[PDB]
Amino acid sequence: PLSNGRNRRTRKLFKRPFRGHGLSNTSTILHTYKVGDYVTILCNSSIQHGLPYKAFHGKTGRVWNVNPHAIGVMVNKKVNNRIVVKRLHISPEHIKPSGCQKDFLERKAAVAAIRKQNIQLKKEGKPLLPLPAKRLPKQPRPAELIKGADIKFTTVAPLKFEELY
Amino acid sequence: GFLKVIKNRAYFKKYQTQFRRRREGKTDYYARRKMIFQDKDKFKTPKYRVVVRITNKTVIAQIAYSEIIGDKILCAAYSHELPRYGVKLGLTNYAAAYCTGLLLARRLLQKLGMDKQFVGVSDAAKLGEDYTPEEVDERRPFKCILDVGLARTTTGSKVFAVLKGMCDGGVYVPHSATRFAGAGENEEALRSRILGGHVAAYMKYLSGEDADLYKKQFGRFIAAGIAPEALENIYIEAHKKIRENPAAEKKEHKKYPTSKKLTLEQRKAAIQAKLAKLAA
Amino acid sequence: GRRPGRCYRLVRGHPYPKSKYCRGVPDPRIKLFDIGNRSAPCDDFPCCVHIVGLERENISSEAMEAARISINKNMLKYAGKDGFHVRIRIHPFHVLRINKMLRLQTGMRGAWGKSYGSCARVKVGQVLISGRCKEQHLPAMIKSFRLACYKFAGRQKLVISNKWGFTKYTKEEYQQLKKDGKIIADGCYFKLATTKGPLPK
Amino acid sequence: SKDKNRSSHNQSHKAHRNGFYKPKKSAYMSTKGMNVQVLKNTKAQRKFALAKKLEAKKAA
Amino acid sequence: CKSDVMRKIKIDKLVLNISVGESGDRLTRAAKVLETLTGQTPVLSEARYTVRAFSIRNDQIACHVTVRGAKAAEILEKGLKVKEFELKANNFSATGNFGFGIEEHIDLGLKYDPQVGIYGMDFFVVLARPGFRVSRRKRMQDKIGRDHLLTKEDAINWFKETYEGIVLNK
RNA sequence: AGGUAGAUUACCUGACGUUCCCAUCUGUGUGAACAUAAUGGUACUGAUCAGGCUCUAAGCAUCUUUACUUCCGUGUUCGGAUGGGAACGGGUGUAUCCUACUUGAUAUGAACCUACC
RNA sequence: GGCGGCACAUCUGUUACAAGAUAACGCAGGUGUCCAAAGAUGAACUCAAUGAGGACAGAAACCUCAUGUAGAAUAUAAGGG
RNA sequence: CAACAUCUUGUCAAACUAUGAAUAAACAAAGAAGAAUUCUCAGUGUUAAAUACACUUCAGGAAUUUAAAU
Repeated sequence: PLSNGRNRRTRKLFKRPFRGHGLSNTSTILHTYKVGDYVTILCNSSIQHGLPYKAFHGKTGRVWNVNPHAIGVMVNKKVNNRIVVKRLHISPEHIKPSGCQKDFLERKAAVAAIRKQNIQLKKEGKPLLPLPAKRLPKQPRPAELIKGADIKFTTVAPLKFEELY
Repeated sequence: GFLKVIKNRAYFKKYQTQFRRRREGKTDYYARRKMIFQDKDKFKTPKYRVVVRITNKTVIAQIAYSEIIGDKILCAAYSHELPRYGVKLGLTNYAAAYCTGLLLARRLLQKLGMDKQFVGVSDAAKLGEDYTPEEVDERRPFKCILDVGLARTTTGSKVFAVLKGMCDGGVYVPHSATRFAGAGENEEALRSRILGGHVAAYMKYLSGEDADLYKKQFGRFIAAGIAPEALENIYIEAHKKIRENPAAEKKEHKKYPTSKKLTLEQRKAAIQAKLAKLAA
Repeated sequence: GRRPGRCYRLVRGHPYPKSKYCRGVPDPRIKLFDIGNRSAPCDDFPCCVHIVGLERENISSEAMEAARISINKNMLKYAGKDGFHVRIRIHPFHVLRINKMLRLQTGMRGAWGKSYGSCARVKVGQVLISGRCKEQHLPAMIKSFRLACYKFAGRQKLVISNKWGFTKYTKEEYQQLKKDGKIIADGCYFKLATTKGPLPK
Repeated sequence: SKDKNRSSHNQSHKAHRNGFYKPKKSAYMSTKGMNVQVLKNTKAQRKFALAKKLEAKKAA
Repeated sequence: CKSDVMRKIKIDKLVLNISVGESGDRLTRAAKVLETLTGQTPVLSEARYTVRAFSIRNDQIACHVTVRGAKAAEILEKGLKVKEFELKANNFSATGNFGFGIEEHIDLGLKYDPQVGIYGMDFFVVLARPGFRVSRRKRMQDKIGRDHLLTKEDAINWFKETYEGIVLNK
């Protein structure tokens, strides 16, 4: 049975990282956030002014508005049987750039590089290169042949029990 | 015996080192992040600071804006290049601090090309009164914050002689005229100290008292043949000669390697050699 | 009035140590945990045996004390004061609660429990009591260990280790390493010859 | 007459019958409480584009 | 061209302290004796902890003052001629400082007045070397090197040279 | 090579000693005025007589620490599932996930803008 | 049921199950206040403790150097900073 | 002797913790309406000034390619 305080149950959630106390980086306040970006809410207990609610810690959101000192963030919250849209304004000390689309942004550049050469190849009449293949789950491995000259054999059998004392 | 040394591995396993530049005692990170914070709704628009640092021999002044990769220096003006403008000795005076700040203001506006419409004040009569660069036509002046570092801002400090020079140079540096050489007395006190009047009264005082004290304190002045009266006119020409050519100036360095590391072979060989000589 | 041993045998609940929150804990019955020649060097007693518990249960401090006395009297009888070194490897760090019922002015189930005693929550395979001796007193050592197990609950097992007297090295590993100088005696134990740190002169 | 106090039993099964209603796209497009200057810039352009469009509609 | 001139030991600070529990009248006189002895106004110290045994936290107790330069030297000379340049070997700190205390003060015994009273001061001498500022400056504060820092024997040799005063091992 | 500003915030710290200073930096000289405090010690201002003594920077050590790697060890623990065995207590097998402490080997910084050498 | 207590409005740690929610008359405690400064800001300084020294002075009075990651302080309960 | 240091040793914590899983939580894997590029390009504002940058149905307009992205 807990109390209904705003910051209840935060002995470990709001503790600073081991040997990570004191001031934060300078990149946190120098990073430029633009609308549509993906950010992560990470409450910094070192800064008690404007501390976001503990239910949003670790959530990934989207930047929807940039104010002079605060960055608008829009996350999703779960309610009785529905989902609502939460619009918060958080200073950059409590948010962090998200890497959720890091892998996707790599495929976008690989395709765009290929598409840039195709307009060159079609211009010069050469056949055009194909786009990279789509990601697939780890497929069944094909038939492979192992040479018989660089192979050693290790015999495997159940081990005789030995006392650990 | 009784030691109780608090330096054991238990102490170090939890020790948290401060930031490297604060560990050196060169940066105040509590005040740096106040001057460094650009408004978030101004995306990547630079915020400029006048980094004023005074060493034992030179008055450094730079214009820097910060980035995640590091700090970038837009322009910089030193006092060791004042001999090119007619000031040979006393490179850290209140007068030389003014010349360094004035030179940076004119040198920067030349780089951006806005030196024609921003000229500041030039006559020696108006050296003592405050001047804030203002809007010309409809173009705002160049705004730049003052960065002082770990220097106490007293009511006569040199770091405000640099700031006063830039404002007279046409660069807008927000300020209040209560920490200049005045803030007490009037424009004549600020103007006289800007022209080395405080300097150009000590030798006149010292000569009346003693000759060895006069020689010990102003030895290089005596050899260079700079009278206590020529100081006022020397700084007038330095300001005049600055406004007509602030555009900086143009071998291979001679390195001096120091120790170099030891490879794993040399490091291991010595231990075996040390072990061999102990195989007492 | 002491409750039957079956009341506090099963390991139940979170650990409840004596601390600044738990006050008024009766002192444990056992106070000595090393018996025999505890100062004998590492090379005097090569033989080693263990009492290994085969059950997950509470062992009260009364049983540890009743067993330490039993082995001490038996081993002094058979081997002598300097012929053995038996060490008890369980400590009563758990505090048991008792809710005592006394008329009709009794809240019946509306109350917590008061501190009752102490015990050690042991697990399966844990070594409870160990000891070391020489070869000439091993049969008398094993006999006195069997009698101790009658003072405990659950099922115990007597294991004869192939190692030295409380060292992790087997019987022949100790002989080889010690003759190489890697083993330095420290009155009752050993210390490995460090090959790190500043070089001596 | 004591009673049971509270249970979460059968609450997740109930919540997934007509499951979690996601918000529509128009919920993420609200602009109430945005930047004041950004709102001023957007309104200024919209009034400029609309007036030009209606002037052209008047000519034809 | 030897750098021995950069290791010359010199006096850098000399502190005189009078700690008397009572506050009032005597402390006002104990502050005036320091004004005459040194030449500068002292600073009154407060009780760090209250102890009923000593009848002592908001109240003034002691009055210390520090003198440097040439003035520190002559006051040290007056405080050492009373001891006749006789400092025990156990009077020297492990960090290169020494100190002592006296009961009577020479002061001005011509018009000595019982209203002023009799007070005992203690002399503490802090030696230094040219380069000790690196631990005191505001910017780029660092720690002095171990070989540059003074030691008990370093202070003893200085004392036996600049004042010729021998040191007793008793 | 050095100095100013930094970003990463111990591979950057801490102790024992060692190497130059040619520029620079520092330490170094003085107290007249601005300014400073009980103290020109700090801070402030004026300077250049001397010095690599400290700092700083570079390097050493079976150095503590710290950062990667293997090993610890598929061991602890764990999700799914018996009309599986046990009087209990607790502990299998199957289809899966898999730490930690420790020990050993390596490293002891990388990098950005401006000026000067 | 009564007598007792307030689990009736409310805060901290734990039970509590590494998202959110979260039981008992579960456990250890707390609130109905206090502050013209203990609010705002600027500047300077570094705390507890230990070692070594200094007249009375002792283990506890005050002074100085060295080490000192907060082991002090921050109105209050506890937990965070 | 004790005491205090220091190197080992045995056993611990719901209201201790460096480290830290398994299971989980919330994102992304192409909806101003299925992509991309090239040319052209305006209104406000940021800005020392902008041709930078921000928002404006990826303001708007037109061509070429294009249905691909576990």
